[PDB]
Amino acid sequence: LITEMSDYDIREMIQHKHVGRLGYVVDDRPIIVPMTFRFSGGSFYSFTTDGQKTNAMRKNDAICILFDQIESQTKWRTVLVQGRYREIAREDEEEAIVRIMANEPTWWKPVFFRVDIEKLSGHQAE
Amino acid sequence: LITEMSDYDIREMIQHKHVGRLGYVVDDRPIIVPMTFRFSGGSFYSFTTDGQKTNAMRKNDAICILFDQIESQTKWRTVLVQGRYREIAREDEEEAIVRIMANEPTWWKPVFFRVDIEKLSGHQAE
Ligand SMILES: [Cl-]
Ligand SMILES: [Cl-]
Ligand SMILES: [Cl-]
Ligand SMILES: [Cl-]
Repeated sequence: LITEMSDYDIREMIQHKHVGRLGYVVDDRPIIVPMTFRFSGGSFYSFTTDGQKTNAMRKNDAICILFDQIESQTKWRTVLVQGRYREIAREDEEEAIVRIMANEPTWWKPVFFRVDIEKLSGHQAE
Repeated sequence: LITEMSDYDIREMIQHKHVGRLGYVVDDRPIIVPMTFRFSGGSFYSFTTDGQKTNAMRKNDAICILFDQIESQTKWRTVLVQGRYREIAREDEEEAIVRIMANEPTWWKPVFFRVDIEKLSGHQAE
């Protein structure tokens, strides 16, 4: 049985699950890469030192992030964020860095970016 | 430090990591969904009962699968499969089911499919 996750459980997942899997499109083909994200002010913040990822997402800014907690084949939770790559300007990197780090529970030339949310969905199976 | 994974470690991962994250494209936007796969005869076999996934991949058969083993921010292994959705015909479902199940280590209307490999890459960080 697959049901919709409550907003509370979606929120717990996207506040507390550091690692997400980022999807982007190159030449009409999907690529997935694990990244660590911080949800702050309704967007997800991250960075990459991989110029190929940066370039890909500049040319096609339609991206997603999967967060999931998979216990078994029949016990799992998934949250999909669909949105847009928005690259952080040099002038705004210190803001991005503080948003990323400020009051995080866990312990920790990049190009910083955020993911603005166009659709957020969450489901679970018990 | 990010290096290329050996073929042996790539092989260990794609033989033994049941859960992968599937990427596909709808209307130029990426979607990611966790699925369980079996690598057999150079392709990855799976199935879905979700008609929306099936329909999406029929219209754009360019897909990928990420397998990963993430220990920390700096200790991880990733294998990306880029390939094509190839839907299994009714006549071939029993073959698909046996390939999926036959001599698997672990314990376990669908539409069966396989993912034929066009690029396989694997990297790790220590
Ligand atoms: Cl990252
Ligand atoms: Cl910002
Ligand atoms: Cl599955
Ligand atoms: Cl087949």
